[PDB]
Amino acid sequence: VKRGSKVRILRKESYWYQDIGTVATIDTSGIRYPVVVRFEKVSYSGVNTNNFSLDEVVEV
Amino acid sequence: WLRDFLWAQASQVIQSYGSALSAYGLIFLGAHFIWAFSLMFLFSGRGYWQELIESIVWAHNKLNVAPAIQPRALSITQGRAVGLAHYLLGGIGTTWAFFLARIISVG
Amino acid sequence: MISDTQIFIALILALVSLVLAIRLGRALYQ
Amino acid sequence: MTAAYLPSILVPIIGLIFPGLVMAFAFIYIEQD
Amino acid sequence: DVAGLTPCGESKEFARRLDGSVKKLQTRLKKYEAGTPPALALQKQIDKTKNRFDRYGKAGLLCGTDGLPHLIADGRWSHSGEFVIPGLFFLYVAGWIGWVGRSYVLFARTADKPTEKEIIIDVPVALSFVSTGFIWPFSAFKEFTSGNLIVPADEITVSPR
Amino acid sequence: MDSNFLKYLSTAPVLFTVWLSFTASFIIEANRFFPDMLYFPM
Amino acid sequence: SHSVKVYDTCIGCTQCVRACPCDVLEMVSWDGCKAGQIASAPRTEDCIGCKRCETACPTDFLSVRVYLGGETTRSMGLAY
Amino acid sequence: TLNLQIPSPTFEGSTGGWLRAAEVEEKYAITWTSPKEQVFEMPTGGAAIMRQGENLLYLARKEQCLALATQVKNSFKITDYKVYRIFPSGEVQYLHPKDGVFPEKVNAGRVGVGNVSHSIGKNLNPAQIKFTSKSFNG
Amino acid sequence: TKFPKFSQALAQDPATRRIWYGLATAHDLESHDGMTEENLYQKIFASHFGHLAVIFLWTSGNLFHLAWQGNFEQWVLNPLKVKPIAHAIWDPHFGQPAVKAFTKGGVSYPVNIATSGVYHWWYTIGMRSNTDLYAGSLFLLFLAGVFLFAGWLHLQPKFRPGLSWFKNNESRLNHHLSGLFGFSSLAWSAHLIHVAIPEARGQHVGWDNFTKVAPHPAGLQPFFSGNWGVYAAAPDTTNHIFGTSEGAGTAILTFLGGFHPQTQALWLTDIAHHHLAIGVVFIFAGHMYRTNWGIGHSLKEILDAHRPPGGRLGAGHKGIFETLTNSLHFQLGLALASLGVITSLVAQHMYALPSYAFIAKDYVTQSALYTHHQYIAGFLMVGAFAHGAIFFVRDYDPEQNKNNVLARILDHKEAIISHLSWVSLFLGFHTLGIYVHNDVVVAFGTPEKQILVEPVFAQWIQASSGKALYGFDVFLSSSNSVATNASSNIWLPGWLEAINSGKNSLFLPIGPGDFLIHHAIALALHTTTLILVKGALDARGSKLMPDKKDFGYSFPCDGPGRGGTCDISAWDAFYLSMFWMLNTIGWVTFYWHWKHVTIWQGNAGQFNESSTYIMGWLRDYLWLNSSPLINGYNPFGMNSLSVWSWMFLFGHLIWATGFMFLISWRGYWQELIETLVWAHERTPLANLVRWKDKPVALSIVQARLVGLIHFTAGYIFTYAAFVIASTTGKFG
Ligand code: CLA
Ligand code: CLA
Ligand code: CLA
Ligand code: CLA
Ligand code: CLA
Ligand code: CLA
Ligand SMILES: CC1=CCCC(C)(C)[C@H]1/C=C/C(C)=C/C=C/C(C)=C/C=C/C=C(C)/C=C/C=C(C)/C=C/C1=C(C)CCCC1(C)C
Ligand SMILES: CCCCCCCCCCCCO[C@H]1O[C@H](CO)[C@@H](O[C@H]2O[C@H](CO)[C@@H](O)[C@H](O)[C@H]2O)[C@H](O)[C@H]1O
Ligand SMILES: CC1=C(C/C=C(\C)CCC[C@H](C)CCC[C@H](C)CCCC(C)C)C(=O)c2ccccc2C1=O
Ligand code: SF4
Repeated sequence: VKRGSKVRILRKESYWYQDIGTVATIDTSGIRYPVVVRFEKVSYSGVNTNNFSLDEVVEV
Repeated sequence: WLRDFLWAQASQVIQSYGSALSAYGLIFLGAHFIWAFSLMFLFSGRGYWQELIESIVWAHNKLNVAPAIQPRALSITQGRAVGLAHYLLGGIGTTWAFFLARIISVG
Repeated sequence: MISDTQIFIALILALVSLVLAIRLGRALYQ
Repeated sequence: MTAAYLPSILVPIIGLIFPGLVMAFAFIYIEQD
Repeated sequence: DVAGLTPCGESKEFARRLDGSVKKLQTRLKKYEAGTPPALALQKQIDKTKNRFDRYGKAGLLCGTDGLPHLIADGRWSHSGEFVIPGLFFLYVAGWIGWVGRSYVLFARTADKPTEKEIIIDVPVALSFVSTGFIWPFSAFKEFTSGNLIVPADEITVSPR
Repeated sequence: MDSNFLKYLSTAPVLFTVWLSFTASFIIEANRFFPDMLYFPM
Repeated sequence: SHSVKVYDTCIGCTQCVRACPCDVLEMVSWDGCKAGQIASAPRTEDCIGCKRCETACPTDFLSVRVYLGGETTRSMGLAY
Repeated sequence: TLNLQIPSPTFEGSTGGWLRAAEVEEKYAITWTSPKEQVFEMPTGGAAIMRQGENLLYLARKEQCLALATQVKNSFKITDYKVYRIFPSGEVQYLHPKDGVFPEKVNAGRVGVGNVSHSIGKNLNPAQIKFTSKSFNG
Repeated sequence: TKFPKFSQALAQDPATRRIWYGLATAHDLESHDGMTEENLYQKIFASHFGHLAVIFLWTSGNLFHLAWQGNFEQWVLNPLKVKPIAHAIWDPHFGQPAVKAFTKGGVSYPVNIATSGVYHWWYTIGMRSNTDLYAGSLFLLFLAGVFLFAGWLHLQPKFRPGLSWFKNNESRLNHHLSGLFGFSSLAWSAHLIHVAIPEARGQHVGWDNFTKVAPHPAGLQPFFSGNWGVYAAAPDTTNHIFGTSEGAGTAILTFLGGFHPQTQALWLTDIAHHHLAIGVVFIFAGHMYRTNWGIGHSLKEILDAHRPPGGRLGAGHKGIFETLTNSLHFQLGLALASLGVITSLVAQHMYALPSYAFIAKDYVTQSALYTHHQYIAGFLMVGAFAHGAIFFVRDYDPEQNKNNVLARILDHKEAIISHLSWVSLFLGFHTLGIYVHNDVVVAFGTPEKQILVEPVFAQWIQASSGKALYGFDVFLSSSNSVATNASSNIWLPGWLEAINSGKNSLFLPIGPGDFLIHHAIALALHTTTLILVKGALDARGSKLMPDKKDFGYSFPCDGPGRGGTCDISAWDAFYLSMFWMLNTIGWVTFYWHWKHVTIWQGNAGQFNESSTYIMGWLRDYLWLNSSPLINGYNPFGMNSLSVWSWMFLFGHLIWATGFMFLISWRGYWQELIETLVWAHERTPLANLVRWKDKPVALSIVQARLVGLIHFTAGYIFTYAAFVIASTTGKFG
């Protein structure tokens, strides 16, 4: 995956699980969840972006 | 109070069907209904309705008809306010229909 | 009909059941 | 009623003495350290 | 006839209901002068009551011992107009409403701000959609068979089990 | 006609009220000219 | 006392620490996120359980979690 | 170290102050320094005037002290406040800020308490840990 | 403080919350400090012994209080005229007119008139005097003492059973099916043949003569000979007077069908053959599982093998064996569901086919029995779903249930909940629309425009059972059908006589009001199921709270964040479904009581014309039948209904008090209690007195529960007072 790609989320506890977001930035340092994904639907707390690991993210 | 005021003087609003005062009987029943409907908002809480709305959102998502404006349960304050508004409307309407039918018939 | 002695016999049986119930309650309470 | 004295003996005991002693001893039990 | 009921055009209790309604309106009519607007209104109500009871008596409706028409809804064709045909009319209108609403939602998803399209309706586009709903069963079935109605289970959000 | 007034007229409460009043007027006029339709005549 | 846990999805935004009315949370050094810091709960005996920290948390499902447990005078917020 | 001789803000008193549990179980103290005499709202209800210089005030709860601290931080730009816990024996326990640095700022020497090394969705099921002293975090 | 000795966290609570939560978690043994599985099962076994002893003591108390203060010996002589006495009244708060007004039943002291029907049951099973009633009370006292001793003994060391004994499914199933169901039914058939039927035929049989008084003149020789039909010959004549030999038969096992023409109850010989056949069938069922001798079925093999090969159920029933055996909440949910279904079945079948002599003429007793067992049924079904939700929180292991039927329920829970929501909204929209449509059109003076749907499906079922009212002419209502010819020699004459006589509640005639009230019942059942199923399936987590299983089955909320999370736990779904359960049993009992009251009055057309709109229910059932109840006491005097007249108002009070805990919430009450704490601490001559526990407001879950308790008690007491006093005032 790369910046700007459309990805599906595989984190089970996530609000956007099996929904589609857009990758905004992939951090290169040793971060546990380096994939910033921005979503068009807001969560219950009103946020629309979250960080995920590579294995919680699949390109569509 | 239960027998000689409530039971005795409600005879006019419950026997109003088929007369000109039948609108008071209809409003009597409808106001009992709205009052009881208010207790769903007053006695319950938001999280149950949000999870039920999650299931209904799954149903609309299955047919690709989920709305862009995401449906949410009413806020806790709005749940209290809606329950109070329908409670006051139901109780005041019940007394309204009962008083008006009774006093128009006997006075 | 029922006599006084029969009621007393029933009361004695109920007292025995009370003692057994107290023992079961103490056993369940560890 | 045979043994008609038994209601007048037992009803005040069961309704006032039994709950008073139960409430007192339960109070002592639940408040003691 | 069906379920022991009798046709309303020969039930004596149906006639008793009609007679009681006409008498109840006529005793009100008695207190007004002929030519007054209350008298004309009451006579029109009497005429409407008579026409309604005549029409119900000539329609093949079945009346019970209460004296009121009882509907049969088991599927028999002799009573298909009591539930089945109103049901088909409702199902046509309701499928129309659902189809045009779904079409507008899918159009609004394509807009610049979809939520603005939800609260401020594009009226010409919405009127186009509500025009499209007359052929909703065939359109909806073709939408279904082409994979455009049902979305797969791996593309819908679900809670942790 | 002003486009902003038309956009206000296209809002959900106004269009909701107009459409439901229009539907109610259809039901009312249908029941005025064809009253007491308990059944589909067949 | 209540139990407060911080999971490694924390991004170190310090919002939960700023939202805490009882000084339960604090920021400690970490390498798991870009901010270089993670929340911690060393003072959960003062936790009243208000869940203002969870309200402040911006990560999809929360990084800070409060599990209500045994009630004490401090956790019940009793001034008497 | 709490100086007990620090003067208090001029307050006319209220019924919202500390009860018998303050003198029997524990009490809290907050000190701060103001550049001028100015009126602030008491967390127990009422208006008090803090003096120029040092101010010592006694409360029943830690949350009342931290609410007063937040009020004087956001309305008077006072950040030097210190919150202590006092026991009936006379023991004073310094509470806030614990290491001198505010908790929203990272300070060296702090160790993480309650940190879990996985996401919240990786917790164990209750049936896995039933009749067993394992924590649900794993 | 060491009252909650099972919870260290509760015992260190400094407030009044400690006492409440120790009271409310006392029997939740799985959550106690240091609870092991073996200790849990042993405590449950002893507690079950204690509940059995409580049941036996309660039944012995009913028997004793009747044998001492009742009029059973007077009631046996004249069963249709003498009012049955439950117990005596000794209340020192009575005035003299209340003493006079409660002096009924032919005795000289104040009494309560029994509505439980224990007279009819005990008379039918052969009890005649007060002496055998007293002997039965003594025997049940002894039995309760025996079970208390057994509960104590099976907790003593070297008698505490192991977990392998408790989880022995096959042995317990075989013994409980063959012995507890089968041999108990066979022994009850023996009691009916040996004792109850001879006492019904005017012949005394007791322990002093039952070994010399043969139940049948031919003895056991036809049974050992294979000439079993001799036991069916010479049944009771239609002129038989119950409890006498006049018109009595000699048969002990018949299949007559229908009712005894005098008692209006089922034939006792039919009941004896029924319980004999049930015993034989159940003993055959109880030899099915393998325990020690190679033959028999293995439950695990049956469960694992029944996977449909088309794969629509996934892995089928694999892992269900361990999941059910390891979870007591799964077992409790299954048991409570089956019990609730069967007590509903008891309520329907006992009014429709009464078995006790002369109880069909006791209208108050029939109303009380139906209402009682239906409310018990609603409680049991709510409990089944609640403990199923508890199983999902506490005992469901997903890894042990891979692709199982349980896992696939969890995987299509959204479809299940959404389709339940759809069917509830469907039913409610159109049922309420038809009722409101009928209300408006009757109010405007045109009842002929009502939408009145004939319930032809259920009428067709009645005709299939032989009801000739509707002219459907199918199955048993057709004289040429193979179903008619098949049963014509055995039970068809008596059954056809009972179903086509309009003197009983056997398949009562139904119209459009019946149609509407069953569809309202369907609405209420589907909606209560929606709440309960949605609570059970979202108990482990939702989108709003994906880690709900970490928080347990019951917790107040998850705070105002994420939009607000009030009533999000599965316990809260139990709490919400309790109101809907009360609503559905209210609708069911309202329907039963109004239909039966109009039928008993000879005015069934009043129900047929007024039940199609809501104002008819409010006016002709609630308002009309409230008049003798609300006149139990008045400014002119009082009568025996006054207690119900009190209890009615009592119910209307406590129900309303429940509202206070369900509408007002905690923080208001906590601030009031803080002001009260200040007031007590600052008041002279009262601050010498100090509380040991700090006063706090009730917790969120506790207040929900307390409001539910006051609400439910008001519901039950209000309706019980109404139904008993209204039936008594109209008919008794
Ligand atoms: C089943 C329980 C029960 C029983 C047996 C009684 C019995 C009685 N009540 Mg009643 N009562 C009860 C529950 C009960 N009550 C409840 C729950 C309430 C609250 C609604 C009331 C409220 C109530 C009121 C308001 C009044 C009564 C009165 C009476 C008396 C009737 C009139 C009379 O002749 O008194 C004549 C009275 C006497 C001759 C005095 C008797 C004094 C007794 C024997 C002293 C006992 C001391 C004590 C119990 C020792 C044990 C302490 C230990 C438990 C810690 C009678 C003693 C009336 C009365 O007279 O009160 C005295 C009265 O005014 N009751
Ligand atoms: C575009 C319109 C639309 C469509 C096609 C659906 C489709 C569906 N809904 Mg839904 N719904 C909608 C709007 C819609 N909904 C709205 C606005 C609400 C809020 C009141 C709901 C509330 C709702 C609930 C609570 C439930 C459903 C359910 C369902 C399903 C079963 C059908 C049903 O019960 O209908 C009944 C629908 C209603 C009672 C509400 C409809 C309200 C109006 C009449 C429809 C909107 C018309 C719209 C204004 C058209 C504008 C188009 C124009 C701009 C061109 C199905 C997936 C059920 C389900 O999950 O079944 C599996 C269920 O339980 N829906
Ligand atoms: C033949 C041997 C036998 C018998 C008679 C029983 C009997 C019983 N066992 Mg059991 N048990 C057995 C062998 C046996 N067990 C074996 C071999 C094992 C080891 C594998 C166990 C292990 C075991 C455990 C672990 C437990 C029991 C329990 C029970 C009791 C269940 C509660 C009860 O009273 O239900 C009574 C039920 C009936 C009489 C019939 C069922 C009712 C249905 C719904 C039909 C009734 C309808 C009918 C119309 C009612 C008419 C009455 C009306 C007119 C008033 C019951 C006394 C439980 C208990 O309470 O322990 C103290 C318990 O926890 N058993
Ligand atoms: C749904 C109901 C059901 C089902 C499907 C089964 C199924 C089974 N049970 Mg079970 N059982 C049940 C209810 C049920 N049971 C109940 C209700 C009870 C108790 C009241 C029992 C009690 C029970 C016991 C105690 C045992 C079983 C056993 C068995 C298995 C034996 C299979 C068998 O008979 O092969 C036998 C094979 C044949 C009969 C084939 C016939 C052989 C030849 C072809 C004869 C024909 C010859 C010729 C054509 C005919 C003319 C002959 C002439 C010349 C004389 C089988 C899996 C046994 C087992 O294995 O346990 C696992 C066992 O021990 N069951
Ligand atoms: C008389 C009181 C009343 C009524 C009508 C309802 C109605 C409803 N409840 Mg409910 N509830 C109540 C009391 C009531 N509740 C109480 C006291 C509690 C205890 C807290 C609950 C607890 C509860 C739970 C826990 C659940 C429900 C559910 C439902 C819905 C499905 C059942 C149904 O019939 O769908 C049909 C709907 C109706 C009959 C509602 C009336 C619709 C009206 C008549 C349409 C007309 C609107 C009108 C034109 C608006 C004009 C207003 C304008 C002039 C200002 C429905 C909205 C369930 C649900 O959401 O299922 C999907 C659910 O999960 N309720
Ligand atoms: C899902 C909705 C629903 C539910 C839960 C029930 C439930 C019930 N009905 Mg009812 N019924 C329904 C819809 C429903 N009905 C409809 C739509 C009609 C036609 C008007 C009827 C007509 C009807 C009659 C005539 C009788 C019952 C009776 C009963 C009871 C016994 C079971 C039975 O006969 O099932 C019947 C239900 C069905 C056969 C199907 C229901 C489920 C489907 C999906 C409904 C959808 C129909 C669809 C919209 C129409 C198709 C288009 C058509 C116009 C061509 C039970 C309370 C009996 C009764 O009152 O006993 C006392 C009875 O005699 N029902
Ligand atoms: C949620 C919870 C989580 C996990 C645990 C859990 C407890 C398992 C679960 C809850 C499950 C809940 C508690 C489930 C509760 C469930 C309900 C109450 C089960 C009712 C079943 C009715 C059966 C199918 C009998 C039907 C009659 C039919 C066969 C008759 C036909 C015919 C008969 C023979 C004779 C003539 C009539 C006709 C009609 C011709
Ligand atoms: C070996 C292959 C075939 C085996 C068949 C066995 C059949 C069952 C045997 C039944 C039990 C034993 O039966 C044997 O003692 C019974 C004792 O009550 C006798 O029964 C006799 O006494 C009973 C009690 O007073 C009477 O009710 C009977 O009318 C009378 O016949 C049987 O007449 C006798 O045959
Ligand atoms: C029923 C209920 C809900 C559900 C109520 C929903 C979310 C609101 C429904 C609003 C509708 C959509 C607007 C008007 C409804 C009309 C009758 C028909 C729909 C019109 C559409 C065109 C929108 C809560 O959100 C809630 C929250 C907190 C405490 C109690 C409760 C509560 O009891
Ligand atoms: S629950 Fe409240 S007191 Fe506890 S850590 Fe979170 S914010 Fe602080």
